[PDB]
Amino acid sequence: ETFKALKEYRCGSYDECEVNQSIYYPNGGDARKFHSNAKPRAIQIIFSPSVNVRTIKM
Amino acid sequence: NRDFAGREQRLFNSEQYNYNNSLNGEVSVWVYAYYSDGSVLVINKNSQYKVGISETFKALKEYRCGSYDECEVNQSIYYPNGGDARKFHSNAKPRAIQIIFSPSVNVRTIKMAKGNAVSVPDEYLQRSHPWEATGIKYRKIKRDGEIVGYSHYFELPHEYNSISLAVSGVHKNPSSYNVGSAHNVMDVFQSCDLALRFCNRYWAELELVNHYISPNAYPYLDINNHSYGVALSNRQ
Amino acid sequence: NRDFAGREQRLFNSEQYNYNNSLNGEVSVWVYAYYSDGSVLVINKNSQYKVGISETFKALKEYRCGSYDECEVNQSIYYPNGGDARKFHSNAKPRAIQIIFSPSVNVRTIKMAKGNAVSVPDEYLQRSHPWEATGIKYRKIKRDGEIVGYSHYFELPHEYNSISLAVSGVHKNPSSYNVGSAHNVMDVFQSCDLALRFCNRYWAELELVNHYISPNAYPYLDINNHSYGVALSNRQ
Amino acid sequence: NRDFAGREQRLFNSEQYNYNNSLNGEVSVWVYAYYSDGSVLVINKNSQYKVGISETFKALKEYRCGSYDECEVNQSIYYPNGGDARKFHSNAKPRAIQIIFSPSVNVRTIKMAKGNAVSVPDEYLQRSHPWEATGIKYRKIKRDGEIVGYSHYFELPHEYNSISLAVSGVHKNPSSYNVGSAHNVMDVFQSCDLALRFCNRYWAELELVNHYISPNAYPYLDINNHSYGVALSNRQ
Repeated sequence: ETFKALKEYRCGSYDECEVNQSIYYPNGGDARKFHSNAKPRAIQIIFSPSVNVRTIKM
Repeated sequence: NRDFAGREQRLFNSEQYNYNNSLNGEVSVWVYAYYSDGSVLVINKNSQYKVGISETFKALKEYRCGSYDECEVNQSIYYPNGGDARKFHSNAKPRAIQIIFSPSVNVRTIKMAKGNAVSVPDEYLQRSHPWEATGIKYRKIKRDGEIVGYSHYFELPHEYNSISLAVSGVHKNPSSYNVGSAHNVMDVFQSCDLALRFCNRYWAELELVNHYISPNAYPYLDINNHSYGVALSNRQ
Repeated sequence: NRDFAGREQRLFNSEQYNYNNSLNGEVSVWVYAYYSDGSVLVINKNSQYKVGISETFKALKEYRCGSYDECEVNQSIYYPNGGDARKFHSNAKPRAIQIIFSPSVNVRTIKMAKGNAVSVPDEYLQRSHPWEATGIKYRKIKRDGEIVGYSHYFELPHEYNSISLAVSGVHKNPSSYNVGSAHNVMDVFQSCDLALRFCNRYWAELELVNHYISPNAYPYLDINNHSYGVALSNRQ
Repeated sequence: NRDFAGREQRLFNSEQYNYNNSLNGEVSVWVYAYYSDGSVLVINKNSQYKVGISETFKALKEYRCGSYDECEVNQSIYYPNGGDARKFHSNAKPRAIQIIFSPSVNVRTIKMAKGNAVSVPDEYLQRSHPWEATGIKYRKIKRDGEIVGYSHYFELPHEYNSISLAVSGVHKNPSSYNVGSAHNVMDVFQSCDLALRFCNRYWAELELVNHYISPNAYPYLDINNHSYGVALSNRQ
């Protein structure tokens, strides 16, 4: 997944487009906020027990 | 001793320091509320004799000038499962509070009523003292060796940290003249009407420092523990 | 007399009753405004020493979180035929008011200024006493033989019942220590800053009872004349 | 020969050049689509062993973050007079494409399937070879005598230039170790999952150069035929 694809989207934007521009390059965007709450705070990766753990790559 | 420009600059600054600390001067309080989006709400009150601020749970939540779901969030914060909200944690809730007093406060007079979300200081009204005297927790904001303000900082990092908040302080008065004695009590009543209030939301702490704290020679302590303000006593 | 769990439960409850009634405790007021849609607005204030609430005509009208015509309604209520409204009776006007005080109030201190829609207590300022002492009209809200609160209920069933409203009460004080004497008057001034306020609109009286009154051990008297609250003095 | 800062800087840069070109390093492709409003869409993919990009006709059209007529435009591009569109030429269609590969590609492995708007490489499926080997058309993007990338630029200036597009290249491998031999084929399958993709639309080529190409040390060839990138082999 891309940076943009991991951000929160609530089914049913302009400012968050600019947030992305300002995250790709410092001061690259014209955003109305310091920290976007749509950014993930954490990630958990889970594999099934059928994986071989020594093959996992990230 | 013939550098009169020098002597007068030092006196001009010292007079400012001392006037603020006189019974004729201001006492000021600020409440900063910090939101997860990095914005900061500031409420300020400036008055003679005594000063304070009191806000509801709802009034401390983030509002971006220029709702239905956040109404329901409030219902669900007043009573568990009382609302029909489409979210677990509202990002409009403050994550932290800083209370700052001017150096003209007497720290031993500071009082705070940090209530729950239905504005009860301590679980139930029947067992609530209406305030706590929190002065011992205030840190000195210092610049150049001078106390420029007093700060109390607290996080609300837990889901259950849903608060109403009032704070109050009395202007210092090392004299034995009681400003609330019969001779002047009507002046203190008038001071309640004369107090000026200010509130505004800054997009970032940088903007708060640059455009609110610094231009007005106010004291501040930032998230990095850095002190801001201007030292005036016996200083050029 | 060796059932210490029993003795301690009774003391815990009695201490709550007595603390609230001490000069260290809260005095509280609530104003309920009832609308024709069956919703209820509540305004609460909790403070030491004394407490009150003051609202404009406009502030008491129903507002459903999440206007042009209702602005004009106000113009037409301030002066007959002063507005260009598209309706005879606004359903946002309250149909009734109930004022409730905590049992820590002294009923003889209660004062009410029920003004007209331009906030004049009695027709013209020049002939207005600024309040009426209405304590004699307050009914005791009782549970289990204990006074848990005091209620004054009045309907506004007529088209001409368009009001502004303020109410005030003083915490009981059977001692001869005047809490507003010079020794403590600055504490009463601070109490004005420290008072916590709450306001919210409930969809129905059921929801008000279930989610506002009951969880907080507040007193209430419903439209059916049924009393709610919790008796604590010498009780398990 | 005792300027070790000098020797180490040259080695640091050379190691970067050589690592990228190793079987352990990245191979990267970019597709730039140029619109008549001067904006540029970039799609990038970075992977080990091999890399490519495949997009539909619809996916290459301009989209400005923050439709009905453009849906109909698509219908009228899939089949003549198939749509009910309110315009002759959609300005959302790209006017030109540039494909850039990293210098770690082997140019003789590059393949492109430039289809029609219904995603057929050559008029009808039945007579289509699924790709063309276009490496001979790629120009060397050079800085300071070093190949920093490879570019294929083509205009779509005609009304009938309505395309779907895929491009693919293999990381250079001058060894006789086949990275797709049985010993490592599962690693190449994993590389398909591990490839990272990026896409964004820049308002102007200036902004693309300033904020996308330059900060990331990527290669680029602008509309004026000027080369960008960073030469690293044996260089300080």
